Amino acid sequence: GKFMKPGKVVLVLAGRYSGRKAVIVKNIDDGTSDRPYSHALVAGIDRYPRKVTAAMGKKKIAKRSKIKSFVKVYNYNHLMPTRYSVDIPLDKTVVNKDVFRDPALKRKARREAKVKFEERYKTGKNKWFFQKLRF
Amino acid sequence: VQRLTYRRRLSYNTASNKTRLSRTPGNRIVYLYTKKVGKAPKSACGVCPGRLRGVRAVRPKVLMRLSKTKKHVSRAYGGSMCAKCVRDRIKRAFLIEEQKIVVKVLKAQAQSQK
Amino acid sequence: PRKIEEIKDFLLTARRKDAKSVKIKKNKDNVKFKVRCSRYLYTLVITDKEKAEKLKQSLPPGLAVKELK
RNA sequence: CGAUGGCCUCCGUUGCCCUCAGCCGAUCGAAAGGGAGUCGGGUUCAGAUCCCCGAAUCCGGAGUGGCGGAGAUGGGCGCCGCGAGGCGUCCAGUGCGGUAACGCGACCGAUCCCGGAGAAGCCGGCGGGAGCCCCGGGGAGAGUUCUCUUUUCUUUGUGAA
RNA sequence: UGAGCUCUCGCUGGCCCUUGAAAAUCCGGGGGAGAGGGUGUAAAUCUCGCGCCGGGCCGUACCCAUAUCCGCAGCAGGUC
RNA sequence: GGAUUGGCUCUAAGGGCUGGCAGCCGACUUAGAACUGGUGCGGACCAGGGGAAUCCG
RNA sequence: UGGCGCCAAGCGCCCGGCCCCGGGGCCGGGCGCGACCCGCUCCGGGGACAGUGCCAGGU
Ligand SMILES: [Mg+2]
Ligand SMILES: [Mg+2]
Ligand SMILES: [Mg+2]
Ligand SMILES: [Mg+2]
Ligand SMILES: [Mg+2]
Ligand SMILES: [Mg+2]
Ligand SMILES: [Mg+2]
Ligand SMILES: [Zn+2]
Repeated sequence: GKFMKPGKVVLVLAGRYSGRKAVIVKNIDDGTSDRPYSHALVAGIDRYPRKVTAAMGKKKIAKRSKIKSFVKVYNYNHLMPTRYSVDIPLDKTVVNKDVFRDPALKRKARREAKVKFEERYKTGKNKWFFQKLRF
Repeated sequence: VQRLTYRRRLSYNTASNKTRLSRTPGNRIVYLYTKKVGKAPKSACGVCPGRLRGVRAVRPKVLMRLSKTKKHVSRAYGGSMCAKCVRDRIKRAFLIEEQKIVVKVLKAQAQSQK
Repeated sequence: PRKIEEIKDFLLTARRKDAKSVKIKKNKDNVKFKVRCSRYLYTLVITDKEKAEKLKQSLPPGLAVKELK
């Protein structure tokens, strides 16, 4: 049946954020009034962490392993789904469709997404999600 | 009718000696020499015949004085490749990577059976 | 040439060190204030009259003023 | 690595070592090919996009960069303060918006690599925009008026950026 | 007001056993080697706005044609 | 190889804009008719003589 | 399948400087596998003929 769930990893296909990897946080397969097309709110990473390695100090390690995230609602036609998924928890109250009516709490949503992405990336799990797509 | 003459010393209708009529405040018709028409950059795809959007179509040395945003569009490969070809490239890269992964896993399975 | 459309930035450019002189043109239905800077000539156009001659004393004292008769 | 000057700060000047790497071949060859960027008014006996007046514009340069604006100024916790607002710890901050085409005043980045513009024949048809011509009037000045002619003729504007 | 004339911009088609320049110069992108600061007087850095200084050398008059050119000439010729 | 062609006065057909219709604008054409001139009308200018055959290319 | 690919990852062995308590921490370097070893023509293709120099005959 339907495969594009609220835990999927999606390759964003258009817009300023093109070629980035995001995670769907809330899908809507039936268009709402303001958006007749089916869509989904996702959280992605804009600046991937740099290729860290040994033989460098952990101050440099921390400086390089820093993520810049974005939160956006996308049309389904501009999203390419994958077979991967990440179980990273995102707070629904902070990250929701109401975040776009002001620029104050959108910064909070991006902050929370960035913090969660960093603490998950530091563990080394889902490492594919944190490497840029070479295209 | 006032027949009018050239203003430079080039008396031939070459590609650089192109003019247009204008009415000066002195109520006279004079030649103004026009710059050649620029072209918007062509896509790096090599297939799409149209020219890129969002980029000013001026002569190459005029690009030196334009601002950065007037010469490109804020997207990956923006200002040099069209959006359709960017999407196709993205899909192609991801799909070939997946194909390689599944081929490698099938090879590993075959080796395990062997 | 550059047109200034709101009142105060005209005085802001008038008080710049670069500004050389301001000339006042008084035609019918318009009053034009032309301040000559290094790069551009800034023109401020006032439709009514009372704003014009209550601004006429608002220019900096050290800036030359020339009424076009 | 070695030396100098400048408040020897930080940088400049070199001299040596390490490291980095192709050239399509020195050079010449177009006053019609390519080639950034100046227009209007006035002026002489003879010169004007060149002189004067007035509006611009391109390229190059600047120890201290001259200055604004952007990078930028947020969140959490313990607090004070009724609050406003103000303290002490942590954490982020190489911009932001639009589903998208893309937009916004800027929005770090080297060697290297890819691409674009420069950079393209002849002919046909059609459409848009100017200049000119044309028609009906308002003015201003001239011509005919033996008869007629609300008549005939001239003129009736705005540069670059 | 006009299938009016000229110029220019654009769309579209036809023809080729013809396919109809190069370089100087300039720009965008991919990458991500480096640099900045520890919360501030913020720093590195800005293709944004304004401000400061300079642009050297050579040609420039006139004829351009039944009289300023070439034909021995103020030549019914020739000359883009 | 034939006919016509001037001048003048008409008629008919060929369209746009606004609110099967109504109103308001309009650009050149084409055809037909009457009248008329000392049969003259592409009145100046511009502007193919024709046909039947042979030789050669 | 009209994508990307360089300027090492990793591993091993040494060294320096700073700090803290011989050990640890912090910063910054060197070498070697990764990328096997040895060799006498850069690889191929011809070759004592092509070819060249000088004589002789024909044309
Ligand atoms: Mg030329
Ligand atoms: Mg040369
Ligand atoms: Mg030349
Ligand atoms: Mg004009
Ligand atoms: Mg001359
Ligand atoms: Mg015969
Ligand atoms: Mg012949
Ligand atoms: Zn394309």
